[PDB]
Amino acid sequence: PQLSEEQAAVLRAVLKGQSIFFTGSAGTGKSYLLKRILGSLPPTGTVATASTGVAACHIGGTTLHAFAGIGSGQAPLAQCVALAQRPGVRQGWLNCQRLVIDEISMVEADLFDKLEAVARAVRQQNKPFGGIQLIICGDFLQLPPPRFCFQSKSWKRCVPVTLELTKVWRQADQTFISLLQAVRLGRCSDEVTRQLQATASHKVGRDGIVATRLCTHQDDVALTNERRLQELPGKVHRFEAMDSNPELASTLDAQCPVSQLLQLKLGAQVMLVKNLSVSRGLVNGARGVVLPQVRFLCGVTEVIHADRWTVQATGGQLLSRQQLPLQLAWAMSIHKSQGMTLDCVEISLGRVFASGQAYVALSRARSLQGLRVLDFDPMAVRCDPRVLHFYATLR
Ligand SMILES: Nc1ncnc2c1ncn2[C@@H]1O[C@H](COP(=O)(O)OP(=O)(O)O)[C@@H](O)[C@H]1O
Ligand code: ALF
Repeated sequence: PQLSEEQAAVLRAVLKGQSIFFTGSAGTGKSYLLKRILGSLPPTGTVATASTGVAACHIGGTTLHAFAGIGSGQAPLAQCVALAQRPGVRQGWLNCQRLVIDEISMVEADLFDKLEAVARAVRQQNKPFGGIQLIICGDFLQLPPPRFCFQSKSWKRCVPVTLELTKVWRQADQTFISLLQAVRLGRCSDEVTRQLQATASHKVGRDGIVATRLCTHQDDVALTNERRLQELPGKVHRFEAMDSNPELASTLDAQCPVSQLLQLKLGAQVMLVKNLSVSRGLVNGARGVVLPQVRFLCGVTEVIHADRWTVQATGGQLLSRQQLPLQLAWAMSIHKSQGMTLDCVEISLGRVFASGQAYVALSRARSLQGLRVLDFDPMAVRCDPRVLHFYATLR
């Protein structure tokens, strides 16, 4: 699939060597562009960062928290930069010349400046960002973190030239497309409440697949995913294989998407993966076992295997977990649901409020039939922060 003109504008400018921030509608094409950029930019200098576990596996690796070798905190630059200045953190900090980032919406502001001086102090250069080709990407109308990074003082002073993307590539029908922006900008008519309310009835989930529901908080999804599991009668089959070399919670927590324990039963809904398939990106599925041999849509069932999820712990050092790429569907968490293109989802709008959670949830659904909104979006669902002002001064 050839790139749009809007996209290829970004490609050439990063190839030029310029720090370039570009933003885009949910499904603008943003994160696919970095797939071409990372293929375009040359190993040895590129780091492939992001702000969640799930954002880094879509792209390359490393989750900012991890790569920087720090975890925000009230440690001034001093401890931070000294914590930045151990081996693995340094050696990796020094060699990079182009630092891609993704899902910048989530990174707090203070993290940026603290990350900022840290980048300079290690490299010793007093260029804007330690003189890194600093690529950035994300949409601030999706999930917040307060104080997004553009409020940070390093921002703009890093000299990023702001670019924009349009023509949403994920949803084909303009009727659905026009919907999200109405929600995105925080504007709800009935023709922004009734198209969906109408839909609530839908049946979603082709064959054996079920609607992967989305939730406001992480705990419900932990419970709701599992309650369904114990309910399903059959072989427990909870093999897992948390084969982590140390005994550290953080590696399987932040910096990778894994749970140490994968209680995969006989027929519960297994969703997501690690891409690396011509026909299977990150879609939900289930089937019989012999080695899960899981069937998702597309009608493609093959045998699934566990791999390596390399991580850099804080203060240097590398821990790695070796678990299966799959995770339990049934109810995906919404904050973990950025950077996702989900064919079939279902969400309850009514108690799910936060400058974005509305937008972010539905927008991750290709076509309207997949989206299984529930409780009427009686306005209030669509809340907004007035960050639109920043996108508004983008004359
Ligand atoms: N230039 C392009 N060529 C092919 N597919 C694209 C392009 N731009 C966007 N897409 C589609 O958009 C999806 C990725 O959406 P993306 O913009 O990365 O999500 P988000 O905007 O939420 O980060 C992919 O499935 C891909 O097929
Ligand atoms: F803006 Al995105 F996944 F990068 F919705």
